[PDB]
Amino acid sequence: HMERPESELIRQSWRVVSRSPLEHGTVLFARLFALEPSLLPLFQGGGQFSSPEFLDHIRKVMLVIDAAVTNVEDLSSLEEYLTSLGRKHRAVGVRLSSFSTVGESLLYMLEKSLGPDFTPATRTAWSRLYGAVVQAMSRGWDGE
Ligand code: HEM
Repeated sequence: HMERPESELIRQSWRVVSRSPLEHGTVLFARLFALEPSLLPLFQGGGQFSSPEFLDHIRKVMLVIDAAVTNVEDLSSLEEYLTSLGRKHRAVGVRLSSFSTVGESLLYMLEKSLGPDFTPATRTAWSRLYGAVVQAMSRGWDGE
């Protein structure tokens, strides 16, 4: 139940991001790995000593976010998918807490993409949308 003005804040900002999703995705992940560098070895080539490739995984992440934005007014049709996606991440050793770090990284990347256009309402909207995505994913840890 996000109302139209906030929905439109999200849709407009997402269009900006969507001009260059890999570029922006790399910003998100660079911040993520600064906060939680332990995540790196999950990716192909991310270890000092099969696994997803980094840029392909960014495309995937941006496609999930894209589906969330498409469904910003009501995420209900994505719930089963998201729960499944959470299960997948759990199974490979990604802690649920790391999704909070992703959220921080997402807000960072948006701030960088948008500057003053990243209004307080836009930030709050995105926090609520992403929070809802993570809520659905969390079913995967039995950890709602
Ligand atoms: C801490 C952050 C993350 C790490 C370390 C990470 C890691 C991974 C790993 C290791 C896989 C492979 C899973 C497998 O093959 O079974 C994967 C798959 C995937 N991840 Fe992530 N992930 C992260 C966040 C995200 C987020 C936030 C999204 C979406 C919003 C996402 C979307 C995907 C998708 C769509 C797949 C493909 C799943 C499939 O094969 O069906 N990831 N991720």
